[PDB]
Amino acid sequence: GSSGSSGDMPVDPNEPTYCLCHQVSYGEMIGCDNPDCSIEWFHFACVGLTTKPRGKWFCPRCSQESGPSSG
Ligand SMILES: [Zn+2]
Ligand SMILES: [Zn+2]
Repeated sequence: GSSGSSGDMPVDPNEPTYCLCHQVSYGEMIGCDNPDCSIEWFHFACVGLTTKPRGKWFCPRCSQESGPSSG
């Protein structure tokens, strides 16, 4: 069979992964505005988000793109 380590168990095919955490759906999450983004899902605590931002939101993995982005 298979033992169920009490301490800490590794990932599982139970559910698909989205956020970099490489974990299943959990906690507060958001949807990346970028239509190209494959994940389009990240955890708040991870995306330094305290509340649900109104309008559009771009993950910290897309916005940081090498382009004409000047400031
Ligand atoms: Zn995460
Ligand atoms: Zn994104």
